[PDB]
Amino acid sequence: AVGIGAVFLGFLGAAGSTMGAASMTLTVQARQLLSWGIKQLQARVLAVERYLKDQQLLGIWGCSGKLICCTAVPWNTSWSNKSYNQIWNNMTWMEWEREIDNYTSLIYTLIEDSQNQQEKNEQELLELD
Amino acid sequence: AVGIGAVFLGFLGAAGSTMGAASMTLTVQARQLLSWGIKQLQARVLAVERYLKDQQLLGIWGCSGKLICCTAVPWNTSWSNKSYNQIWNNMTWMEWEREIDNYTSLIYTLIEDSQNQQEKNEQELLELD
Amino acid sequence: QVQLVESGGGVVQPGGSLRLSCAASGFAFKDFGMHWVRQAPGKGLEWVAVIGGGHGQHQSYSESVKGRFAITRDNEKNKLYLHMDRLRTEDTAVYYCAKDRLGRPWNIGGRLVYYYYGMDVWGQGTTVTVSS
Amino acid sequence: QVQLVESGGGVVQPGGSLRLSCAASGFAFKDFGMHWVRQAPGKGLEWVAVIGGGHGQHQSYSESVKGRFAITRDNEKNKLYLHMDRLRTEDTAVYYCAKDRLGRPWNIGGRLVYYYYGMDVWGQGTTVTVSS
Amino acid sequence: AIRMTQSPSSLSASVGDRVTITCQASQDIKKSLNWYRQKPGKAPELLIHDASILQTGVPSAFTASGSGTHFSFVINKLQPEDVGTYFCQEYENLQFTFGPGTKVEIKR
Amino acid sequence: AIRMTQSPSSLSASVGDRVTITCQASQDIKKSLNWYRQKPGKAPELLIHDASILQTGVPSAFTASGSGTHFSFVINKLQPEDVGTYFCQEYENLQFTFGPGTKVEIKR
Ligand SMILES: *[C@@H]1O[C@H](CO)[C@@H](O[C@@H]2O[C@H](CO)[C@@H](O[C@@H]3O[C@H](CO[C@H]4O[C@H](CO)[C@@H](O)[C@H](O)[C@@H]4O)[C@@H](O)[C@H](O[C@H]4O[C@H](CO)[C@@H](O)[C@H](O)[C@@H]4O[C@H]4O[C@H](CO)[C@@H](O)[C@H](O)[C@@H]4O)[C@@H]3O)[C@H](O)[C@H]2NC(C)=O)[C@H](O)[C@H]1NC(C)=O
Ligand SMILES: *[C@@H]1O[C@H](CO)[C@@H](O[C@@H]2O[C@H](CO)[C@@H](O[C@@H]3O[C@H](CO[C@H]4O[C@H](CO)[C@@H](O)[C@H](O)[C@@H]4O)[C@@H](O)[C@H](O[C@H]4O[C@H](CO)[C@@H](O)[C@H](O)[C@@H]4O[C@H]4O[C@H](CO)[C@@H](O)[C@H](O)[C@@H]4O)[C@@H]3O)[C@H](O)[C@H]2NC(C)=O)[C@H](O)[C@H]1NC(C)=O
Ligand SMILES: *[C@@H]1O[C@H](CO)[C@@H](O[C@@H]2O[C@H](CO)[C@@H](O[C@@H]3O[C@H](CO[C@H]4O[C@H](CO)[C@@H](O)[C@H](O)[C@@H]4O)[C@@H](O)[C@H](O[C@H]4O[C@H](CO)[C@@H](O)[C@H](O)[C@@H]4O)[C@@H]3O)[C@H](O)[C@H]2NC(C)=O)[C@H](O)[C@H]1NC(C)=O
Ligand SMILES: *[C@@H]1O[C@H](CO)[C@@H](O[C@@H]2O[C@H](CO)[C@@H](O[C@@H]3O[C@H](CO[C@H]4O[C@H](CO)[C@@H](O)[C@H](O)[C@@H]4O)[C@@H](O)[C@H](O[C@H]4O[C@H](CO)[C@@H](O)[C@H](O)[C@@H]4O)[C@@H]3O)[C@H](O)[C@H]2NC(C)=O)[C@H](O)[C@H]1NC(C)=O
Ligand SMILES: *[C@@H]1O[C@H](CO)[C@@H](O)[C@H](O)[C@H]1NC(C)=O
Ligand SMILES: *[C@@H]1O[C@H](CO)[C@@H](O)[C@H](O)[C@H]1NC(C)=O
Repeated sequence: AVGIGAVFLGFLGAAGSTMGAASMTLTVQARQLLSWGIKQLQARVLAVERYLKDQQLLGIWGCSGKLICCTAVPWNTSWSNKSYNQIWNNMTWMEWEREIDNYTSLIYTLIEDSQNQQEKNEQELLELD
Repeated sequence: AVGIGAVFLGFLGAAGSTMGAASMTLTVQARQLLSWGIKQLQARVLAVERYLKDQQLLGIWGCSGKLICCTAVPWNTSWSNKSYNQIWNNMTWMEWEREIDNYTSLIYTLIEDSQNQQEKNEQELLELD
Repeated sequence: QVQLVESGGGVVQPGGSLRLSCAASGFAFKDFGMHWVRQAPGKGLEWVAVIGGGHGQHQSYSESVKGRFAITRDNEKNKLYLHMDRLRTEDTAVYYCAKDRLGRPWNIGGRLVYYYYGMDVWGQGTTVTVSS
Repeated sequence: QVQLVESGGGVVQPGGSLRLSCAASGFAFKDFGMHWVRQAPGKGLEWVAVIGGGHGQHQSYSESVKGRFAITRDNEKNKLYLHMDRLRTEDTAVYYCAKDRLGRPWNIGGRLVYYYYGMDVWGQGTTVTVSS
Repeated sequence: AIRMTQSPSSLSASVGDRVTITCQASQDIKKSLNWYRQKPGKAPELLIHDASILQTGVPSAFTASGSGTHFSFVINKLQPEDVGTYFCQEYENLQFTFGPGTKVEIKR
Repeated sequence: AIRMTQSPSSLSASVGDRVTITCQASQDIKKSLNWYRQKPGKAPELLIHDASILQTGVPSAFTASGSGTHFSFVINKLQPEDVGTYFCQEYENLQFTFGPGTKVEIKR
């Protein structure tokens, strides 16, 4: 016998479950987050800038339109030597982000400086010839 | 409880079972059929001519290397108005061949005169442009 | 070790109320789902209700008790409660607290669900009499 | 209607032989697979052997009879045979002929196989005694 | 074929009572079970096949159930006419082994 | 949850005999069956879960089998210590219904 909730994750609750299980509701969480007068006016502009900031990076990385996209940057096991299953079936999003917090800027840089650079250079060369 | 034979159809036995089931051992039957001195010498030459005759047609029809090949000639229901299942799950090879015996030369002609002709003409035109 | 301390019983009049409290230790009370069952004198064991683990985001009641009883829990006190309201004489029974084999809020299909496989741990219950 | 006429029995000495013949009509004898079973006095029913339909391209024997008995059939006479050779006193039993629920040589997997689902039609058998 | 066992060897009741026969396999046979009933002077009559389905022409006086290793034959009401030996036969493999048979009779 | 039935309501034997309890569902419950044993003054003890698996710490004095609608509880040898009421509980749906219970005692 199994008791069930209604439809899907309410809000953020999956943050403490494994990243594997949590991935199920990225569509939910993303939609919810993505979407006196002067103070609110300021807040609105800030919300837009935060919104567009993320969209800029997703655009550049070739990830726009996706909530899950594979890159072409290899994982340097110096960051973490855990296997695929040792991470995804054993660690939460809150825990994972902390584990590699100090590599965020490194990897983000690598995506753009190496892969994006390559994809744009080679793209033109392929279109030319 | 089920009793089983060794491996596969011995020889021709499937001829009286439905064409569906019989299709399973086309590889067997084909191989077996495909493969004093003067009389045998004559027979050998005749065997070669029969062998090559079939290969000629299979080559022309674009069927070489296959024991099952789809053509692009539509079935004229005047020949038989039975549905797919009404034939394949209900009639043997011996029975079927008799049903459409008088259309053999007709359909063979149509394969070559219409489809083969088209495929060779259009092929050249596509390669040219 | 595992021990359930089941009290809060006694004798009440029909139309009255009480609440039972089953204190427990020796296990992760906060995590496992729990059961309520009752056995009237001369009868077999009747299932009363179930509450899931964690914060108890799912319940089910027997049709014989729905609308008259409520289940809750306090994960810091490690106590399981049965709110026995508007009682009838038919509610005389010994009531037991029990732990399900699992009862956990699995994240599956994008939602939490509680998997139950039946009671396997319990105390000895307490007698609640409803009479006049 | 369906009727099995089972004869060829009698009394033989150990070391001797006989052959039983079960004539049948009312059904497509040539198509269905057949069984042999036997029941010794004071015992239950022991399975003896099976032969498939058609020409009988598959058989199985009980370990208690293998090497001493043979099964065959004649689809024009509509008779099922049991060759009872080199018999022992332990072979005293009433022997029955029976038809399987199916027993047909299906063309599947590129080969013929016989699907059996057990006996469902039979006569009353005949007594074969082996004694001295 | 997996050896079948039946119990009790001697089963009796008064007329009209509900009488059941236990039959088990030492190994999983999934469903391949027939029930036969033998009367004196008559070859065993097939009542139920595939562990649950009555044979054509057999009245709904009997049922059966179970799967895997545990099966049972149920006589809804035992009448004098139903006295006989009931057999549990397995036909998963080509030995079609019969069980010991259970004798069902009227108490006196 | 599907109503469970048990039979006989009163089951007895001499010490050391093999004693079984019949339990059935009116509808297929597949496997969701627990067996409990109640002794006077004690809450029912879980002996077998998932219709066949002994609970940790329970001695191999009991077995069970069956699936679908037909189940059985087997007492390998009935000892005075095993006297009690055995319950057939279904937990397929969130009603966790208990069966009537069968009382098992020693003949005298
Ligand atoms: C962890 O922390 C959470 C968060 O606080 C906590 O959960 C909360 O528990 C309280 C107490 O159980 C919950 O409060 C209940 O909320 C419902 C919601 O009503 C709204 O939504 C429905 C939706 O249909 C609307 O219809 C309704 O109009 C409202 O909009 C209330 O209905 C409940 O009221 C009843 O119960 C009260 C209990 O004290 C009564 O005082 C009250 O008068 C109502 O009683 C009626 O119903 C009873 C049902 O048993 C019945 O017995 C009475 O006789 C009478 O008929 C109640 O206010 C709150 O919702 C929970 N919050 C969440 C998010 O779930 C957890 O308890 C805590 N966990 C742990 C382990 O500590
Ligand atoms: C439709 O038509 C078909 C075609 O004729 C017909 O089937 C044929 O039936 C006959 C009679 O049963 C079969 O003849 C038997 O053939 C085997 C084959 O032996 C060869 O192959 C094995 C393979 O391992 C080799 O080891 C062996 O050395 C040979 O190369 C023979 O072994 C059989 O001989 C025994 O049986 C005879 C029965 O009369 C005896 O006389 C003989 O001495 C042998 O007896 C021994 O074995 C007996 C086994 O029961 C035993 O009882 C004896 O005591 C002794 O130990 C036999 O000659 C023939 O193969 C079938 N043909 C095919 C293609 O299957 C069908 O009967 C017919 N259908 C209908 C419905 O009418
Ligand atoms: C807070 O976060 C934790 C995260 O750990 C949650 O606990 C776990 O939640 C996951 C799912 O979210 C559960 O995962 C399931 O585990 C099963 C394994 O069971 C075996 O192993 C446990 C080990 O304790 C034994 O107890 C158990 O008896 C078994 O031996 C898997 O079988 C499950 O697989 C399911 O999904 C796949 C998907 O393809 C299906 O194919 C399968 O058929 C099956 O349906 C699943 O992986 C995990 O069990 C939870 N842990 C525990 C101990 O229960 C918390 O529940 C969570 N809390 C809240 C508030 O939600
Ligand atoms: C000479 O030729 C004939 C040709 O008709 C053979 O007889 C038939 O042979 C075919 C296979 O070669 C058999 O086909 C099977 O039929 C099953 C249907 O059974 C139902 O219908 C019959 C109707 O009489 C009922 O009696 C029966 O009780 C059932 O109600 C199918 O289920 C079978 O499907 C199998 O194949 C598929 C393949 O994907 C699998 O997925 C299935 O799970 C299953 O395994 C199959 O189609 C047909 O039954 C035969 N007819 C009879 C009456 O038995 C002769 O046997 C043949 N003789 C020789 C010498 O070989
Ligand atoms: C990984 O699994 C083991 C299993 O015992 C557990 O102890 C450990 O805490 C897990 N890691 C995380 C991130 O929880
Ligand atoms: C087609 O199936 C029917 C089913 O009764 C049968 O009568 C008929 O003979 C079948 N056709 C052939 C070609 O056998």
